[PDB]
Amino acid sequence: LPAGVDALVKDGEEVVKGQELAPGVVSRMDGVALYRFPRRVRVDYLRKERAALRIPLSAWVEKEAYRPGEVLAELSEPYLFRAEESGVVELKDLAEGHLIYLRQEEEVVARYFLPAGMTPLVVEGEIVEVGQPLAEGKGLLRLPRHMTAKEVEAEEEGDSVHLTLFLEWTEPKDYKVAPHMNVIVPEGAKVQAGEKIVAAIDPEEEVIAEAEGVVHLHEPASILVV
Amino acid sequence: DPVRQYLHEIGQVPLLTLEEEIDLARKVEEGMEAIKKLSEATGLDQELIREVVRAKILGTARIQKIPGLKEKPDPKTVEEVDGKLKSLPKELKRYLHIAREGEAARQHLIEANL
Repeated sequence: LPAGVDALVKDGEEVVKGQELAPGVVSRMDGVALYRFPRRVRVDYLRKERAALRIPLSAWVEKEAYRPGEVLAELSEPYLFRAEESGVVELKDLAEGHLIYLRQEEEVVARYFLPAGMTPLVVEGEIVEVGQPLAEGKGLLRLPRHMTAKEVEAEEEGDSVHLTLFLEWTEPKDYKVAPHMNVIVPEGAKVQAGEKIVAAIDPEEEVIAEAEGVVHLHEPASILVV
Repeated sequence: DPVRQYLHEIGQVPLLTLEEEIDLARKVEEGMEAIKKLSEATGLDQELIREVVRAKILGTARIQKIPGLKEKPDPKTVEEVDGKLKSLPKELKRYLHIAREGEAARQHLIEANL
């Protein structure tokens, strides 16, 4: 198969006669196909944060486990997300949503989460203070589909309820292999933080995981079933 | 016909581009160093277990059975080397396959450049 062509079926998977393995690839037999010299490997890293979220209870959906797409609260009327800390902000765009890093001087004084559709009212690294409308929801605002919220934290002052969260998401990145390279780790495998992925000529071209991730093989030079 | 013979035999197996080539050479060297690695496992010379790979690879009974009336027979000077390193943990038993695949890849690259 020519460059750019990706194999639909995953590595080490049963393939029926005639079944497509790619746009122009048509299997001629029943067996298990294997990737040969994958020309690209996409690794999605895992990133965790304990964010603080503040939303009025009147509209809040009370849920311990928020999965991707799980609808986060309601927000009857558009609600300003009020700052509980003064310092230097920051904006981490999380897919549909965002994240605020509030830091006095260097270290952070707190961690903040913005659900999908809850928009940032402050520039990254901008001068801000407490009691300040950091974000705003227009209502609705479900959890992002690339991120899971484990381990909810329940606390309430009355009207606007403050819940801390345990956030686990992913940040995918691609690595295009070269002829001087060869895949080491197998397809679909849990990968240690900071480990060799694809062995190369010089140790430089060698792929070294930036964080605890997962490995995925894509668009190999060729594939064959046996 | 012997003339056409070899030509049609090698014309059966294709060539190798940079990808396959570099890979194959890497496989071979990995098998070699794997042998040197296992050369300290039981204390066997890097050349010894090296040919011991041949016993199950490019023929079973045909590599050592007739290099003359005497050589390194399968039961005597071979079998005690085949079932010796045969009991070693993961960190050893893996280099076995590294040497298997390296040894095969050698012959492969050869056939490719034939």
